[PDB]
Amino acid sequence: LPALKLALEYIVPCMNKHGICVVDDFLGKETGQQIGDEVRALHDTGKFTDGQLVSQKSDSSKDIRGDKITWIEGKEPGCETIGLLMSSMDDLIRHCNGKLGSYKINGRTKAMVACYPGNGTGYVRHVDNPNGDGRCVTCIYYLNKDWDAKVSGGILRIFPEGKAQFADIEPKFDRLLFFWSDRRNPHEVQPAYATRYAITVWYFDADERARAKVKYLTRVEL
Ligand SMILES: O=C(O)CCC(=O)Nc1cc2ccccc2cn1
Ligand SMILES: [Fe+3]
Repeated sequence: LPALKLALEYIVPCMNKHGICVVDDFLGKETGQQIGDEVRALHDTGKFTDGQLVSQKSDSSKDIRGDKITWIEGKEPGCETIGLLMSSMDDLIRHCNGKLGSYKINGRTKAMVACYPGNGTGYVRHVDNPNGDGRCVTCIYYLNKDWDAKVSGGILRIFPEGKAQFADIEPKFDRLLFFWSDRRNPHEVQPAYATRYAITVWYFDADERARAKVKYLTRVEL
């Protein structure tokens, strides 16, 4: 399905209605499997961090470590399929120009590639952008083949503001997710008992980032 059709007929209405949007089969099996292979290569090559410290033990060898990350621009060697994923996400957002809320999306971050090792670690409830740092849309791509939450966990639970219910999102293979980055969508990752990969990109609203930049002022010589 073309990016423009997807954007206008589903992503825009759904984001403006619920603030959470799921697109399944975003790139197809070939592309998705190659993305998975590139991410697994990065993991094999040691490109990831050791993971977030969850419990500090006095024998530091017994310290548990959770989500590993690596930042990917999309032009590194052996990452060109990741780059095409991000150019596709960019195409989607570009076709949504001006139609998601009142935001004018003028930029994005690098890709944060996250790897939950499958050792029972999750991610605690949080808000992506709680202090108006300019990020308005969180966009995530899941690449875990035949993931069964019932067996392996790893569900992303979003707690939409003002709604009692949850929104449970399994990290399905070739799945794309959009949600507002601010207080409207607190979320957490339930414990993962298998290796769980995700690729996240945050998109910037021009005005919010422009006035956020001031706090970064601390610059031109005199
Ligand atoms: O993998 C998913 O389904 C998304 C889970 C998630 O929220 N990861 C995450 C990771 C973060 C790492 C640093 C700062 C903010 C962060 C916000 N969110
Ligand atoms: Fe998050």
